[PDB]
Amino acid sequence: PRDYNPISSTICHLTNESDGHTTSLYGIGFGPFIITNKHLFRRNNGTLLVQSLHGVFKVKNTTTLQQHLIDGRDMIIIRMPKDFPPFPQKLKFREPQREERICLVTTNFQTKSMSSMVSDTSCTFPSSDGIFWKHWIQTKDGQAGSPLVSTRDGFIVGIHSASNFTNTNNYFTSVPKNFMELLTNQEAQQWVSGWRLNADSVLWGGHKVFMSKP
Amino acid sequence: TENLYFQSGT
Repeated sequence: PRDYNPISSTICHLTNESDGHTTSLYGIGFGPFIITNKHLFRRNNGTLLVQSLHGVFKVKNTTTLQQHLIDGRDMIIIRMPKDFPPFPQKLKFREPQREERICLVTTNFQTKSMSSMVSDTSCTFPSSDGIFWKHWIQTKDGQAGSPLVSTRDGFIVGIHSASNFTNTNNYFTSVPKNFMELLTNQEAQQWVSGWRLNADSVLWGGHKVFMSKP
Repeated sequence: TENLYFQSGT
């Protein structure tokens, strides 16, 4: 059986606290970066609580956090502060392929305990563009950002993003082409900051997506 | 395509 701990051990729980509101979800640590959902920044005027197996790190001002936005996708790369303990760089990413067999790798943090698991294997296919890919692995609210991994080679091919109103269809955001290069080539990095959304609804990958279930 | 909602937490 494949060992997914090398993946689950890099998962971080993120809590964006701004203007009296909070958005919480998961991310994937890699070197000085944290890969996570773009909607984490529905707001960007507060603090970012980052929890991983290394401990709890808090960013005091999110507005100065350097970010790399992935065109058209619910994915963003965050460059953590210089004094943020770096994650390993063994993780592998790639675009989902036709006939991918996938599983969801998750991690959960409690006050006196913690746990991680890998779901059973299931199938998936592109929704229109391929920005979002449909899947049916059970996902609870709050698990956005959790990695979807290929059963074939252990590569991460996307991060969970959303579900339809009846939770019968789930959707993950696919890793874009040349993603690995993006992580290991500063020249390919487009660092910006202060970016935030202004609406409770967005139109990405051919779907209208709300920040929360109406 | 059906409308969706991000499964981020509170």
